[PDB]
Amino acid sequence: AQQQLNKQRQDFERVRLRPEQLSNIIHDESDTISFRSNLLKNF
Amino acid sequence: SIVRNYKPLINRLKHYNGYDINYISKIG
Repeated sequence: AQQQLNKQRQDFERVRLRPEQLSNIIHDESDTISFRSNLLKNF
Repeated sequence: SIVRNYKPLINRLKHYNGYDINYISKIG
């Protein structure tokens, strides 16, 4: 019964390695940097 | 008698470099 261990590993890893999205993922600067607004300001 | 005075032209800047870049930047 090595398939049961594999199913358990799959269930664990699907929860562990799942990526966050449209949520607490909050980014720093250098991610939310608008190039257009800086170009306009410098113009 | 009254004097007729010509006063020279003082203007504020209309465009930035021949264009207004706010509207251009919106559309772009």
